[PDB]
Amino acid sequence: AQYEDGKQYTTLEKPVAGAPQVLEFFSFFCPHCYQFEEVLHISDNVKKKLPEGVKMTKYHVNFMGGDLGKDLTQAWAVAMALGVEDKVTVPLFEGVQKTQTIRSASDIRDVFINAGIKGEEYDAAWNSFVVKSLVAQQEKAAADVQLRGVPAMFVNGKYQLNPQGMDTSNMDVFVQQYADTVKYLSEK
Repeated sequence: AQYEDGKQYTTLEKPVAGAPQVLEFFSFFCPHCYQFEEVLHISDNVKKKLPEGVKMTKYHVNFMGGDLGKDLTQAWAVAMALGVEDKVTVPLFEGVQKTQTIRSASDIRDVFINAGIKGEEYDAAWNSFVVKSLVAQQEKAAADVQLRGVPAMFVNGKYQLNPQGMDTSNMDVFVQQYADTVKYLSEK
């Protein structure tokens, strides 16, 4: 076909029942994720071609950046619980990978403060149990798919995006091909 198993995607030998429709994994330590977010804007271009009523879920992972990596999974949980993902993603990426100003939970917290989340509000979420289950959801979802690399996208727990098999000469073309693939898999 135009879209082949092993080409633009692969198929999970052990499919994950009851999965989020479209499920993305990233790490703030992950360089390609930095590219996927800062340059390609993949999440955004995919959502813009997804059908009506398909929900998009994005989770952080622990297996990069040691102790700071888990902190980032917790703070991403805060971002989700407070609905401030769009306000912290970029300063977290640039603080970890560009400026090197994030070295501790506290520095992670500063990013939320500068973005206008209140100190009390952040510390409260950070320590909250709503956030703990958010951390657990993130972990369980990754565990569910044997995840060992990011960035990674899954559609309906059966299909995994394969960017390596798409042409990267032209970025806008790469992105469209990625988004279109997700749409195709979505309808499968």
